[PDB]
Amino acid sequence: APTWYGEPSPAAHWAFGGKLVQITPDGKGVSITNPKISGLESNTTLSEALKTKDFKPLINQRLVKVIDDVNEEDWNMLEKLSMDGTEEFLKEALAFDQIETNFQPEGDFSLSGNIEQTISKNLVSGNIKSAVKNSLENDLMMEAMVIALDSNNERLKESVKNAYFAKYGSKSSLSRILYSISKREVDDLVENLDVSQWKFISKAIQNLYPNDIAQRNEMMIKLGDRMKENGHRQDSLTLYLAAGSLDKVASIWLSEFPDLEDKLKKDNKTIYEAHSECMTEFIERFTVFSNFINGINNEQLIAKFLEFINLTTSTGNFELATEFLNSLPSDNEEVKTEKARVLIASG
Amino acid sequence: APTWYGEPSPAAHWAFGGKLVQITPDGKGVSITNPKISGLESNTTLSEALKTKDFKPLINQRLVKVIDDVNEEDWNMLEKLSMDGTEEFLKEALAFDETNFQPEGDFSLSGNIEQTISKNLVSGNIKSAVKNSLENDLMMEAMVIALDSNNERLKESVKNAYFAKYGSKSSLSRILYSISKREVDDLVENLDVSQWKFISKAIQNLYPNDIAQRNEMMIKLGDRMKENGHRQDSLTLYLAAGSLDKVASIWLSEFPDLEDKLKKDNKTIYEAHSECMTEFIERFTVFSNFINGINNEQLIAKFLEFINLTTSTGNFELATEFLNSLPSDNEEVKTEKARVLIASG
Amino acid sequence: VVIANAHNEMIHDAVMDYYGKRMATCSSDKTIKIFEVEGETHKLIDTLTGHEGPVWRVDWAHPKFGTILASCSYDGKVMIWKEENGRWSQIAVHAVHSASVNSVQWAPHEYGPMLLVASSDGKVSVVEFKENGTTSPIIIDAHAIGVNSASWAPATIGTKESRKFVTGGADNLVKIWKYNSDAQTYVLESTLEGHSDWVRDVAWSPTVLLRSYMASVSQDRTCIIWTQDNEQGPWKKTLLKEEKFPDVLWRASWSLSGNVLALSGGDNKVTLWKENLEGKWEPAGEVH
Amino acid sequence: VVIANAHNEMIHDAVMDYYGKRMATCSSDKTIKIFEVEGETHKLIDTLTGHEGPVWRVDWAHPKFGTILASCSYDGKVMIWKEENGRWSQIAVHAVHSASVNSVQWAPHEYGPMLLVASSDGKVSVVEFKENGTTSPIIIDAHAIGVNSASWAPATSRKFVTGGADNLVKIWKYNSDAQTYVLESTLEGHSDWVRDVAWSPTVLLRSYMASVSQDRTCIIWTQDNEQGPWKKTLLKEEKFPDVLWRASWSLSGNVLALSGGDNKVTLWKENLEGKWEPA
Repeated sequence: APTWYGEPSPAAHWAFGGKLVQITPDGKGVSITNPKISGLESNTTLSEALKTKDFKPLINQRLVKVIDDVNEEDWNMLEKLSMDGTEEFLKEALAFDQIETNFQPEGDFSLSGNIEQTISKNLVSGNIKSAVKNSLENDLMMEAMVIALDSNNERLKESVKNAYFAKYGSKSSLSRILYSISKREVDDLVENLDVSQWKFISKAIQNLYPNDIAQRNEMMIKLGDRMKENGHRQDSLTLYLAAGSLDKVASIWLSEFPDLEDKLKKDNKTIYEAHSECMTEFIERFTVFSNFINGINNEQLIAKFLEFINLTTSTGNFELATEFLNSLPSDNEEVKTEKARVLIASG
Repeated sequence: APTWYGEPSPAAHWAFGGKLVQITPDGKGVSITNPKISGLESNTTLSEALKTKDFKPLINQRLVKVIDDVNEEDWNMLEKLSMDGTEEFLKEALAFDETNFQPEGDFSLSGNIEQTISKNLVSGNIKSAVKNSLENDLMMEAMVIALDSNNERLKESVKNAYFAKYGSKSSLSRILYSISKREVDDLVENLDVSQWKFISKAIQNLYPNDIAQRNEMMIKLGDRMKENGHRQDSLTLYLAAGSLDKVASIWLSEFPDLEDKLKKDNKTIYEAHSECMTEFIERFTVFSNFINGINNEQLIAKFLEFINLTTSTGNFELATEFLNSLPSDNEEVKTEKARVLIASG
Repeated sequence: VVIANAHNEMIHDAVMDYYGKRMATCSSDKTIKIFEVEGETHKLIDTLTGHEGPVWRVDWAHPKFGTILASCSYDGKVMIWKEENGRWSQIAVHAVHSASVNSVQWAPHEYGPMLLVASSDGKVSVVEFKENGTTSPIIIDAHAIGVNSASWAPATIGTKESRKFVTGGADNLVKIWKYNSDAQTYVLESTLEGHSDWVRDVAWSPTVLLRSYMASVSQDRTCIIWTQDNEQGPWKKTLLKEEKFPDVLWRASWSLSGNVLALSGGDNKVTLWKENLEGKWEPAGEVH
Repeated sequence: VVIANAHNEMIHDAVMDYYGKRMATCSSDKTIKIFEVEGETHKLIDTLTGHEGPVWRVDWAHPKFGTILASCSYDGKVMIWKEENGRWSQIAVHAVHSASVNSVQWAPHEYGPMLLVASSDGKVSVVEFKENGTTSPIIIDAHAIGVNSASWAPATSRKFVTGGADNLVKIWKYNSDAQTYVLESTLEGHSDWVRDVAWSPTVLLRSYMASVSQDRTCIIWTQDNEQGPWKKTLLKEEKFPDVLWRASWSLSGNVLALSGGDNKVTLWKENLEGKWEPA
């Protein structure tokens, strides 16, 4: 018959860290275990990777049962990067795929036209300055050049160059490129040269700022932003990598998270399964890449690390949870509260 | 009645210096005088200007009573040359009468040529950039790149490439070629004579610290002028090359004709000879007085001739004057020196 | 890990603290024993005395209020204990019930230190602590025959009207209460029928995702999982499994994450369950 | 400039040297006086003695041989004088003619020290002095009645003109196959004795000679070239007041100095027309 009170019962309760508490069969003791939840395993490969700093196993594991094609492209990237190394990866990803002289003055000749005459005057009259002018106001550019190309003056020797750019710049791509080089700038190339010739832009950026990593990285990032905005996703990560901009890459990967989490959902996964697999793959991908760059301030990124933390502590692995918590700003009372809980829990 | 001997008579004889010796009506006296030979007067002006060295009057006289048109030019050249002076003369006679660019919109490296050169540039390979340009009709670029380095050989391999295919399709190009490689021989010898004042500036310009060469070319040019109808200008060039020899030679060839124009002007063989020989000598005197100046046979010979017309006037002082100017190595000059000396002393 | 012979009489509840490091146990011997559990090691800290009859349940207050524990017992009282410098002492007592008190649960922390209390007298009482120390309680008639359990809903994600909690009684009903400003108390939101015998426990899932989940467990040997998608909408009844369990079910408990349920029955067994795509429930770890 | 009373017996010749500074005179007194002229003064330097008859003429030799003077006289002899070391001494004597010697003239120096002589014996003698001193002259019969004058043609082929009492003027040229001067041209134009003949020194194309006569006329003989004949041109259309005795050409300008009996001296020059007029 039913009774109001005192019946035996396991009175089980879940506790922090993935612990299950219950009263023992005899009913006078207590049991505290860490139950097996199918699909809920402790991430030992990441713990290993993070400690050894060897991501080969982790990279390979992901490389096997990878999801969409873009994600495959990403992991493959990390595979190579992990092999050749950050420097070698960049060198290979940015890499590319006398004459006739005999003039003999012959016969008689004469100066015809007020032009060919006044200039000749200017010359012998030892007045190279005006000679250049008259050559230019007239359409005798090679003449002006050959002359200035024989003087050691600069202001003049460059008045000719500006004249050249002034009328040919817009009529020739080579001319337009020479311009930036002559003016020692790349702004025009980074912003307007065909995104297909990006490796040229890059190399240009490199050869103009060899002693200025800040300017170089800024340009390299400008070019990267552009590549991305033009559908060249993979080449944008390469430029970003070369500039040590983990933020840019992080943002790209964050914006793509929702869609990724949706493809897993369609793969007949529950909300939990989808969220969990998506998050883990995102964090592993980030951690690995974060290892080969030169860098957590992003607002959304912190919230996800905090989501990864909870999925981690529920596997009981307070060691991994601690690792990630320490990489977050202690100025965040969320991160602050979390650290404390884990600390006390594992300590 | 007629008699064989002892008859009275002046028994005149001419004696050196234009002297007339005769016997007086008394038969016992001798008389030495200098007859007034109309048309034959002593040349004072020349003697006074040869001392005071102010040919203002002498120049003026000839100018006033000048013969043909050409001769008139010569004297005027000396009339002004007298006032303004040599240096100022040659001056007046050898003188004459968009940046920016803002890049806009998208663009791209189209073609293998551009791309190749572009890559060379960035790869800091300026040297090869020029090669790839020239091996294509991209010379303006080859030059612009080359106008951006220091490397001479490269900064020059371009010029040579320019002249290689342009100096023959443009006179200005051919002129630059000569100014570049520091030379004039091409101009001085093949540039149209009509542009001589330019070929002259090109010599003063390329040889400012080497007068020996300057005058060679200058003289080389002067001949080309004379032998192409530009007589009046060829003398100018000579006058600046300090080659009194060239001016002389020209004038000694023009001697014949200038003497015949006088003969037709109703003048005897002697009046023309004397007259011509005079105007010539004076002209040569005044001119030689302004140039940087005798080893010419004909010139000497004709100088000797004027001496004789001179002594016949009694002016031994002028005769000696010109005598000295002649080479003391010439015996005829030697003998005449002795004679005029004893005749005057 | 095991802690043998914690008590001599039967133990009725064992709850770890916010850190899963400290643990409290209550028994028919009328005491509460506090233990500190490390790895596979533990240490009895103290024994709490005061109750006059079996102690049914205990709960831990959030750490930000200090180290505090609440207990309820057959004697009809709720007692509050505190640890100040390795030593424990009764710091308060709540006794407004004319019968046994079956459950006590600290409210979500945002609400301050609040206590939800269920008694066999048929009433539920909500208790907070004044500045001075004493307590001012809210009392409501919630079920005929008796109340056996009351669990708090998660804090909405500081408005008081959004506070809800679920009760379960010996009248077979599961009820939902919401605080109402005007009434100055908790009022009936819904009545959930679906059990044929006494509801022994109710637990609201803390899960933070669209649907809300609650579990009722009964003497009729069933576990119902209630779900709601709309704030004011109806709750859907979903049997944990189509057939009755071998014996009575006494408690249900949700995991902090994953939304995994842990059931406790009369055959002294504990089953774990999770929800699949078909929106149904299945074992969460190697069935037995 | 005058030198009155240079001699006491009528003077017959007064000739200056290659410098026109020194001068010689001669006359009936049979002597030759040497003078020096300057501004308007003079100073006798010597008086040459030797001739046995009145002295007719004298001629100065070229300086490249020394200071020398030649004289000839009615005595039929030619005497050479020389001023060596400051004093005059008769270095040689020429006398092959049998009548008065009326002219003696030094050849063009290019010929060397030669002397041209003419005598009333009708003969002409050419004298060059041997290396030792003696003289081996050339004698040629030149005119009937007598030869009054003889002058040399300018140096180029060597020629000289004579004038005689037969009224003829004659040109002579030296011939090898003859070893003497032979008659080249006989010019007729005077109707009485020819007193003097003078070949102009002018170097111009045309040759000029002047002959003077007892007939009171002067003829200028000209020859355009080797192919042209000697053309006769009267100095003036009308006869002169008295006998003409001498003719002399200037060294330049081809100006002629005519000496008349009326003791008058007229100077002449050629004009565009080829005719003569007062110079």
